[PDB]
Amino acid sequence: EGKRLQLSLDKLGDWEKEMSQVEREAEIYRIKKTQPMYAKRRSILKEIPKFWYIVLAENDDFADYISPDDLKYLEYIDDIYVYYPIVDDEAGHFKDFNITVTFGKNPYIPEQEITKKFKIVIQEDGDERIVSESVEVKWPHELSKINPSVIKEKYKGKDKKDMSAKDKKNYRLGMKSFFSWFNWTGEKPGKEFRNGEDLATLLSEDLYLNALKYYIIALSP
Amino acid sequence: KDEGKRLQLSLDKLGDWEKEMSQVEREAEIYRIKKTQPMYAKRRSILKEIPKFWYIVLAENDDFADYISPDDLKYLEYIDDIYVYYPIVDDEAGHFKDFNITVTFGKNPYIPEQEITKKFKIVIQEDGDERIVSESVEVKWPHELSKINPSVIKEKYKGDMSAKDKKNYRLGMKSFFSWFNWTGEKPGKEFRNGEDLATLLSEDLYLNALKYYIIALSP
Ligand SMILES: [Cl-]
Ligand SMILES: [Cl-]
Ligand code: NA
Ligand code: NA
Ligand code: NA
Repeated sequence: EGKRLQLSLDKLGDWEKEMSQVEREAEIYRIKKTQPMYAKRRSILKEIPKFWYIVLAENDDFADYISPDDLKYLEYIDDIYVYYPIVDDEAGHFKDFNITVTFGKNPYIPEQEITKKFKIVIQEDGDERIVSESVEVKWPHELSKINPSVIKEKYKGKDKKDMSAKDKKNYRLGMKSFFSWFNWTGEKPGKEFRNGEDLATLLSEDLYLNALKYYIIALSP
Repeated sequence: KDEGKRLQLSLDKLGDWEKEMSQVEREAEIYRIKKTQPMYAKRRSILKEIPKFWYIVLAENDDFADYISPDDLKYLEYIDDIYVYYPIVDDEAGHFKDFNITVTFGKNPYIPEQEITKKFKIVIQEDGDERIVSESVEVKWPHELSKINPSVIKEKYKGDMSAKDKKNYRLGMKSFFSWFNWTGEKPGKEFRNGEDLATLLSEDLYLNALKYYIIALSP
C-alpha cells in the first residue's frame, strides 16, 4: 500500500549515510595520494627565486585582500604550502587544511615559518564554515607602529572608542594589513581581518594549485 | 646565465611532475568511480521501488525542460528507472570518462516498454582537449510522434522535402527522442547540445535525484 514509500525512504536514508561514508573514504584516498606530489612540488618550487612573490603580485584577487604597502615585504616569501591533516589524523574533517608561509632572510621582515590551521565547522543552518586559530607573526619592523596587537595592549580595557586619533588610524591600517590575517579566527565578526576565509580559500585552492600558470603568465608578453 | 639554466631545469622538473600528477589524479578518480558505482546500483534497486520517482525529478527540474520539446514531457511520466554506468570499472575500455546511460520505460499505453542504453566516449582533441561522442541507438518512439520521426522522413525521401514533411523533420530534430541519434561529429545537422544533456543527466540530475525529488514534493 503506502507504507512501501516509507520503507523505501528509510532505505534511502540509510543508503545516503553509507554513501557519505564511501565518498569520504574515496576523497581521503585522493588526498593521501596527492599530498606527497605537492610535497615534491614544494621542494621543486623552493629552487625558483621569488616565485611566490611573482605569483602573488600578479594576482588581482590576492591584491584585493591586502594593502599596497604590504606587497614590498611579500617579496621575501620562500614557500607557501598547503597540508591536509586528514592524511595523518584520519579522525576529523577531511577538508581541514593548514597553510604555511615561510619568510627568508632579509633586512625588512624577520625570517620565520608560520603555519596557520583552518578547520571546517558545520553551521546549524546546513552549510560549511571555515574557522581558524590565531598564529603569532613577527611583523615587518617598519609596520610595528600599526600592529593592532601592540595598540590593543597599550589600550588595555580602556574604551574601544577613546583612543587617540593617531592610534585609531594606525589600528585601522593594521587591521587592513595582510599580517593581521594571521590573527583571523572567524568567530569574532566585525572585529577581525576582513574576509579571512575568502583569502584562505584563495591561497589554498587557486593560487597554490595554479601557481605555475600565474608565474608563466607573469613572465610572458 | 647563472640562474637561467637553473630556471629552465626547474621548469623541466615541473613538467615531469605535472605529467606524473595527472597520472596520479587519473588513478584516484578511477578508484572513486569503482567505489561509488555499486552504491548507485543499490540506489537504483531502491528507486525502482518508488513509483514515478524519475518523472517527478525530471518534470520539476527547469534545466532539463529547456533541452527538450514540451510535448515530450507527457511521455516522461512513464520512466521508472534511469541509470549511469562507467565502463572504466571492468574493461579499461577507452578514456576513463566514458559512460553509459540506461533509461527504462514502464507500463503505459503511449510508448512501448523498453530499455535504452546510450554509450558516450571521450576523444582526445588534437590540441590536448577532450570531446564527447556517442553512437546512434535505435529507439521505439511514442506512437503519436512517428509522423515527425526524422528517420522515417529521411527514409521516405531517400533520393527537397514537402512543407509538412520538412516542418515535421524540424519538429522531430528538436524532440527529446532524437537525442538518442546524437553522435557529436555531425555539427548543425544533429540534435542540439546533446553532450550538455548527457552531462546533465549523468552528473546533476542523476547524482542529486533525491534532493530534487524532495524539493518537488515541498511547498
Ligand atoms: Cl587537494
Ligand atoms: Cl582538496
Ligand atoms: Na525548450
Ligand atoms: Na554529489
Ligand atoms: Na515546490
